[PDB]
Order: sequence, then structure tokens, then C-alpha cells
Amino acid sequence: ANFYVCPPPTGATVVQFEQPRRCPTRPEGQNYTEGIAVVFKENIAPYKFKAT
Amino acid sequence: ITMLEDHEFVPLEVYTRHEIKDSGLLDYTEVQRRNQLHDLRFADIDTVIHA
Repeated sequence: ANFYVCPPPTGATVVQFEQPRRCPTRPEGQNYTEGIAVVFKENIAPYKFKAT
Repeated sequence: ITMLEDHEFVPLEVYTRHEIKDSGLLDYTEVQRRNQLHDLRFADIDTVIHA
């Protein structure tokens, strides 16, 4: 519920649209090297052997 | 736009409770079991000799 009156614009104020911004580029990505693996853990289990 | 793929988290633990229990050198339960079964095994606990 408002009204406005626009006077004929002059050359006092001049505006321009922003230039196309440089879009960000996708990251190169994590260079992944495949391969087999065997994770080892500390041997808390004792060394068992048969004794008589 | 691509969906995040489904993932199945399998059970995993560095040390199970069994190996944690077995980590100790001596277990009182097994030691006492063997010691108290020693008499029953290597001796007769029922035969009675009277003379």
C-alpha cells in the first residue's frame, strides 16, 4: 500500500551492471593411489606354546 | 547433482572382549578350575580304604 512518483532522470547519476564474475573452478580432486594394505595392531595377545 | 551412495558400516573393533580377556597372562577362573580339578583327575576322591 504505497505510491511513488518518478521524475524524468538526468545524467547526474549513472549506474552499470556488474561484469560477469569469474566462476570458481572445481578442485583438482584428491589424487588417490590404490593398492593392497594390511593394517597391523599391537600384539597384546601372549605367545602361547605347549609345555609339559 | 548425484546422490551420496549407501554405505554399510560392518562391525569393527581393534580388540574383541575375548582377546582382551585373554591378554592377561593368568586367568583366575581357569587357573582355579585346573587346580581344583587336579585332585579329581589325578586322584580318586571316592574310593575309601579301610584296614
